[PDB]
Amino acid sequence: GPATKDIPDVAGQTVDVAQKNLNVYGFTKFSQASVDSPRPAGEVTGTNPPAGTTVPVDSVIELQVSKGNQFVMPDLSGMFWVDAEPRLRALGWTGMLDKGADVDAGGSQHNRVVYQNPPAGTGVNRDGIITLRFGQ
Repeated sequence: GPATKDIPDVAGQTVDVAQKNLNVYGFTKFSQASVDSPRPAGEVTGTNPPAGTTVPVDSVIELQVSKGNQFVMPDLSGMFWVDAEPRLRALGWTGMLDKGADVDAGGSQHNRVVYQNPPAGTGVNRDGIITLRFGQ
């Protein structure tokens, strides 16, 4: 039989689906590698060689899996800066806390974080960088 087959680009679906799809046209060997991208973790942005590349049918194809670089941030909204610091280290956060504006309220009124641009439960980059506004 033929020992070479041209690979289609399976950039657009899930890596599993892409690997399965190529396997249907190939029966080749596949391996996956995750690279940082805005694409959510699991989506494949493609293969190293472009569509139309003839490869040996017994060779291995490398699927570039895009990792969003993001993780679901746990809940910690509505806290003070003095509560934040222990929480940040407990959470092992490496990034910077970007404080935008402070809202007039006062310690007596409880200077808590009121609004943050990236909410808890939303995916935040590996650096965990969140910009927020809290009481002054």
